Amino acid sequence: NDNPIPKSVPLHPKSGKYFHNLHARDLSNIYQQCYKQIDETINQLVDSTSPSTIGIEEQVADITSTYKLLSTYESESNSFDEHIKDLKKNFKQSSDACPQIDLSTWDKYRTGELTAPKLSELYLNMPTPEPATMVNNTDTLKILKVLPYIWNDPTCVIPDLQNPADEDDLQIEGGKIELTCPITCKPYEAPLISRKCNHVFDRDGIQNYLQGYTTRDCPQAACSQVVSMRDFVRDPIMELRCKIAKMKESQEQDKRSSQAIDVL
Amino acid sequence: IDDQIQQLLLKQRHLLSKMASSMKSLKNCQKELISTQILQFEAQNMDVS
Repeated sequence: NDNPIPKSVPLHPKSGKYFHNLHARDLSNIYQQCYKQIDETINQLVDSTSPSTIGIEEQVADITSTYKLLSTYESESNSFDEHIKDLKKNFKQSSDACPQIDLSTWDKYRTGELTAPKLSELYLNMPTPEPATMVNNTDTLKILKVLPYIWNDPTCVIPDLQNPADEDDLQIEGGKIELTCPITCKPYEAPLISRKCNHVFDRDGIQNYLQGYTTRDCPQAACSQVVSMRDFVRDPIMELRCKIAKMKESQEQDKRSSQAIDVL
Repeated sequence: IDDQIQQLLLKQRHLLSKMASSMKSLKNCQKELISTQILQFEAQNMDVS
């Protein structure tokens, strides 16, 4: 009507060139660089704070909030790109469905009696991104959450699935997790744990037990299962505990020696 | 040394917050790039037709 400017027209092959050219610009490299940066910052912070200094809980909470915000950003960016591709597919299908303007179909579209899909309206009507079907649980997040307790004491039992207060009401009765293996009187240089056994092993003597037998029972108690080589994975918690224990024992030995010399 | 370490930790957490702020600002830039571009693409299709 009036000025012959139709609201929308069917897609053209020349316009199809640009439609295929249009894409959402990526953040995969940016996101992975950010993730690696925050992970290495957490790793540095693990031993960065002075052993006598206490109160890393607020910094841990702040870093947890930062990581959660980053993960939410990544999830909604994935939502962005999937929405973009779905919108492109819907628009191309609608354009293919609609006819082509040759003689007066353009006039009909201009008069408004005929309508064609418009990417602007579709992008205005696309649903807002939703952080659904996404879980903010990573190994870095887990170690970040559990590191304050390890800092407080090397032996801790954080899970509260059985009871929110502790493992059993107020008393854990969980014993201690020893850095030095009775089998191998040495710190765990290769901490390997099973998703089923949930026990950390040095693997130096475990390979000797697992050679010649396809599956062998877990030597530790409180469980009964057989595992192979490929069920073992690296557990950062174990060497985190080892490092904090060594650092604390070094600082306490230095303090006691210095005070004893000050006595003389 | 401990005071300097604490100051560096505070500085690095401040930079972490700053780069978190730059995050989703980069996403808003990405959205304002992809948006207002499809409208001009529609104008290009208008010209082509």
